[PDB]
Amino acid sequence: TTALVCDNGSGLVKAGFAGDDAPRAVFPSIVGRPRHQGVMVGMGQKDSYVGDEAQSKRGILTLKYPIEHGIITNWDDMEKIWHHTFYNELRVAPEEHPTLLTEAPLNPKANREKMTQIMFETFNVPAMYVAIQAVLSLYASGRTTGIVLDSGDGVTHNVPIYEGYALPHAIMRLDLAGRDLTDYLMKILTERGYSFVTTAEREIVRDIKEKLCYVALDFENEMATAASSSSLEKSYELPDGQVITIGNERFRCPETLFQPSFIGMESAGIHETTYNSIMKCDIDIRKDLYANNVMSGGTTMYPGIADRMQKEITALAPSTMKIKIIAPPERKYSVWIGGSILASLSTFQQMWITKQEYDEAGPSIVHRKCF
Amino acid sequence: ELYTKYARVWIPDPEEVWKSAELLKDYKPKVLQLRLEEGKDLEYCLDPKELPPLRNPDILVGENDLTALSYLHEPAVLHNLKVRFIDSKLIYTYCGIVLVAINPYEQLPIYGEDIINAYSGQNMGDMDPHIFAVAEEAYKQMARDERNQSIIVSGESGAGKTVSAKYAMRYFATVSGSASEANVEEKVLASNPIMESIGNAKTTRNDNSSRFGKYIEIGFDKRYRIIGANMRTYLLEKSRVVFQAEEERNYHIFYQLCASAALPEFKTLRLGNANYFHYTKQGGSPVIDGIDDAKEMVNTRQACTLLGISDSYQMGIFRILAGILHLGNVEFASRDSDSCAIPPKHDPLTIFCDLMGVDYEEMAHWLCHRKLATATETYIKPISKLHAINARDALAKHIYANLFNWIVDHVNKALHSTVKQHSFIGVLDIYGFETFEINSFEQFCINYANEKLQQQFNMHVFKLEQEEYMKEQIPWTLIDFYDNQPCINLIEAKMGVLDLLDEECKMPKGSDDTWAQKLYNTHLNKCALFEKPRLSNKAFIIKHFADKVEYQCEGFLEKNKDTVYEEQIKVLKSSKKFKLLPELFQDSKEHKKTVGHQFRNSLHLLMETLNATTPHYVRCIKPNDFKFPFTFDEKRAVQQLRACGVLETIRISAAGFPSRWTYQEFFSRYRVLMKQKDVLSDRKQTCKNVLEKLILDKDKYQFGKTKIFFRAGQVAYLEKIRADKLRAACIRIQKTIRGWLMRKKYMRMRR
Amino acid sequence: FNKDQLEEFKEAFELFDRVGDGKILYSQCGDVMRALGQNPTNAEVLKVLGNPKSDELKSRRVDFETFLPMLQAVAKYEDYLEGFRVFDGNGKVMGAELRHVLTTLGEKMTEEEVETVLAGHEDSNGCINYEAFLKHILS
Ligand SMILES: C/C1=C\[C@H](C)C[C@H](C)OC(=O)C[C@H](c2ccc(O)cc2)NC(=O)[C@@H](Cc2c(Br)[nH]c3ccccc23)N(C)C(=O)[C@H](C)NC(=O)[C@@H](C)C1
Ligand SMILES: Nc1ncnc2c1ncn2[C@@H]1O[C@H](COP(=O)(O)OP(=O)(O)O)[C@@H](O)[C@H]1O
Ligand SMILES: [Mg+2]
Repeated sequence: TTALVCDNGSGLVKAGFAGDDAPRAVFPSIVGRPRHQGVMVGMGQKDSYVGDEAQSKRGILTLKYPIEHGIITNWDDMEKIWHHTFYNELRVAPEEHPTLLTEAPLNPKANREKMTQIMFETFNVPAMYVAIQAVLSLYASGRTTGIVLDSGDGVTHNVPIYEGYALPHAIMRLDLAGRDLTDYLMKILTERGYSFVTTAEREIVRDIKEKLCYVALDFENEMATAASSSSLEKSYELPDGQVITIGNERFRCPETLFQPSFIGMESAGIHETTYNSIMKCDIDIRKDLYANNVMSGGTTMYPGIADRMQKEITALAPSTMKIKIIAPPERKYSVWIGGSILASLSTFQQMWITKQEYDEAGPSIVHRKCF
Repeated sequence: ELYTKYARVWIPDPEEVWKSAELLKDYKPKVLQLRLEEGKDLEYCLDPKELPPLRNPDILVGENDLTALSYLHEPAVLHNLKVRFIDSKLIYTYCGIVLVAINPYEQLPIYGEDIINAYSGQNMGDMDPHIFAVAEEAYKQMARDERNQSIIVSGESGAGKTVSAKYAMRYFATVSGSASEANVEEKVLASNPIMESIGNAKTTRNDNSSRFGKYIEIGFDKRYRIIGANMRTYLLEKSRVVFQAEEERNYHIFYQLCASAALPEFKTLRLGNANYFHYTKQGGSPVIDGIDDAKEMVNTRQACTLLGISDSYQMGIFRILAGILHLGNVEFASRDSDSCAIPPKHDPLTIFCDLMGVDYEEMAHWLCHRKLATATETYIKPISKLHAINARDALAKHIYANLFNWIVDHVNKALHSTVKQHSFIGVLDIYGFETFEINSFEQFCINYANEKLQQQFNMHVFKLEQEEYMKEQIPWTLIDFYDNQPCINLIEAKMGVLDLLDEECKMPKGSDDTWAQKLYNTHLNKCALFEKPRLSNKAFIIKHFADKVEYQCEGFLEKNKDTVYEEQIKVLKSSKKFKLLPELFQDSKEHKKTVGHQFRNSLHLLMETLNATTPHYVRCIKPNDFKFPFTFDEKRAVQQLRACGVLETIRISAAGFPSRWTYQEFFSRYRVLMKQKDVLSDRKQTCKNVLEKLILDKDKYQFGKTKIFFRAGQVAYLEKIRADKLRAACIRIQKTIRGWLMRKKYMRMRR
Repeated sequence: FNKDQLEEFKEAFELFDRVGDGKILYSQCGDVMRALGQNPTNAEVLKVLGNPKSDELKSRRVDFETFLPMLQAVAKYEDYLEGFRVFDGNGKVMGAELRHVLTTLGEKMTEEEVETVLAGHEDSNGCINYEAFLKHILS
């Protein structure tokens, strides 16, 4: 028997079997309920649409995301998204196969309890475990030592790790995201005279963000140059075939990660949380963290972001000390690839929460074994 | 007490492992008073409390079956074998169902056709042991009951497992009456130079060791004519293709090729000197003494021809092998830890690509990058230099192992024959326990395969004796059974040694000696049979069936990694230049399996095959390191008798009732000890009463229908009391006749 | 031993004196003991002689007076029957087998002693009535 490895994030869901090299199912994670009065008769009206269907239908539907930041906002919806994942997309019943589930570094314990409860009680999962994403990114990228930086929709977080020991007191959380980047991209697109209000159109904005945004290696030079010409400027095609043309704004969307005052958040940019996380740690290991610094999850896919972090950390950190950044092309998936490795390992087989251990102690048990 | 003056004992001697001694005065509870053959002066100390092994009486010594000896211990066995070999020139011997064989290097007449006929009807009890007696029993078993029968041979391959199998087939042929119909032995023996060329290597202790298990199924008709044969192979030691430790070589074929390289026949291949290539260089030992590799190559070709592999295919085979060699000389530069590149216009990759007809650009690209495919989107990713090296060596192993399976398929194509295989008898050639002063993953595999065969042997023996006791209407429950499942679970169970190796392969910055720490954490005191050597943290010791063996972590991960990047295969599979290379792959998860996992899977096939079948064993022994014909050396033979499990089998036999006598056979010999009132009209009840009076401990013997059994040593105790009482009677009568002579001399003076 | 016995024994002893010094050899002591009706084993003879060494056994000479304590010490059927039943079940014994065991086991004797004692006691099969042979050799 071989065990499912499945990652809920806000945004995508990756699921597949342990020991695969790449996930078997990838689809956006959406629930959609129709908002128009169905006029045709015999249409086949359906109570709700889950994942990729809703993204096809989206013009008709209103799209809600059941996970925001890291926190699961309502539980019937995920019960759907898991039902759909196991039964149709993997076509393997959750009684048959152990399961490994994934979370942000800091979340309300109530959700991890509810998650284990639904897994044992509703799906009758034989056993399961919950594993912190930055650990999996390390397994994914061949290292026992590094600082991990991960960002999806929802959470951005850092975890330093040194020869396999976490340093809990240095864990940082921050809520800059693919999502809040999209919302700011919309609000700045308003300044250029284009506007996207409805939920489905937000996903058009998100496709703009994926295709066209990029990070300025140096910010004021490119802002001046983009005022000086349209050489930067590029244009893109809405689903009806209208054209839109976007400006100096193009780099400004990913930039807010580096200067969260652009969204009015208070925390310093990711430079200063990365550095302050390193400095929070003990002073020998810092030499090894600066050498091994690893990036994970989709919000770090922006072209240029690696070289911008090398520049600005090398400014911020003490000089004469090697600073290197590791940004593998896989990185959008590496949390899954690390889950595949971890679940395949033999040692891990002790470490499942087996159903009896839940039956004895209720959902409280998850805190004891898992983290 | 068993010891007295004029008892005899073996003593430990370094000149040769055990030496005969005779006891001068009765022992009473710390020093023993002793004669050697020479000197005849000694003291020996019981050194708490030991006692020296006590020597069987000469009536037992020399008799055909080792179990018939009343004491069973290493000295007695080694002596009885030595006397049968030297004085009777009898090579074959028995230990229970096992047949032991010691090869001479002289040739013997005893396989002559007449003797075949003399065996052909008999049961093995009726005859001195000889290989035909096993072939005969297998034949009769297959006749009496419908089951198949298997014959299993073991021991370091210099011992002539080949000659034993050859004569087993000659017997099958001649008693079957298929000498006209069949060419089976002729083809089988024609095949051997191919297998010997692609399966054998020079190990640090022996030349022409064979690293694979070979199983040959002789098919019988419904009327028990020979149909033909089918060949299988198991347990091929792929790791040797890439890596060697000093004074080893890899498989002979590479050297037989390099020797011939100067011929026009191979001018295409641009072969060099045999140590030019990174796969053949590392052993430091290009040449085996006294083999001219070219002269072996010729015989290899002629055997291939005689098996109907054409001149077209043979040049394909050597083309591939040269490809593996040239592939070995590929070399990489690291540009950064995350990536590597091949130097421009790299010569050996150029030659390799032309040998395969796959373009330099294509494989220069795929050698240094691996491809992910997510469902939506592919990614193409650089790999570290170390991983590039791992991946190349993987590919070289995968190519070799497939070429081997291919040649064995064609040899089968020649052996195989149309008619329905009604039932079959199968003859199996496998190595025994391998232990050297340095032991490594290859030894670890060989010893685990032996631990499994030894288990299945132990269960078969226990079944036969649990049957015989119920045949004799004795309680079987008395018979104890000894189970090496606690070792096998240490090797192959989950979180065994193998599963922590296969885990440590994939864990990040997994490394040669931090594996060991996982071993020590898991087993060091929690398990029975696993031990750490005091001197070191790089090694561990397993209590195998026969002996302790230590292993060293120094090679384990680099030997154990195998992972093949799908597209590096895809490149070759596409090639158009010549036929064979697309033919090899012609048959998805296998590409991830480690060598230890493919070995465990190959071993389960072998065990599933043999468990279907009733075995009959053989053992082989190599009685001197130097090929002196009919010379026997105890320090070698003791080592091999330990390494073949023979000694530890006999030790298991010692536990209960090795020794058996039938009532009349016992009664005749012991009648000397019987008083007239004790003789009865009934033999059974007579011998019961005699034995109960002569031996007070009733736990030492058991009565059954025709056979009494004795725990080891009671028969010698009886022969002792028989000699003592007879000698006393003889001394009395002798002294009387000496007095009569004196009385006549006295009368002569008086007269 | 009384005076008459001592006189008869001394006369017999002097018959074994082959040198005229009134003495026998240690090696003759056994001969004298057997000639006087004793049937001692070689072990008993060596014990009463004091386990002599070869040299004094072959050349040291002792008179009757030194022999006498030894004779005294030496002096101080069903077993015989069982002893014969060892070699038995028609009451006969092969001459070859008795010869082999008497010349190869125990305190081995010469072939000539056995031939001398066995002369006239074996039948046409080469069998000896051992109860009769025993009575004869014990008289
Ligand atoms: C008015 C306040 C709190 C709330 C509205 C008061 C209500 C009453 O708290 C809840 O119980 C609701 C809920 C919640 C959700 C699920 C659950 O199983 C338990 C609670 N938690 C939330 O909405 C969290 C979610 C969250 C963000 Br993003 N990152 C985080 C990092 C770690 C943990 C959690 C989070 N959230 C948005 C806030 O706290 C905001 C920032 N808080 C405030 O502005 C201050 C002034 C206090
Ligand atoms: N090539 C890209 N360029 C910019 N943003 C991207 C790219 N690919 C994905 N994203 C954004 O990353 C976010 C999803 O990140 P991901 O790591 O997949 O989330 P999760 O970890 O929750 O699965 C979305 O905002 C998505 O639009
Ligand atoms: Mg994520």
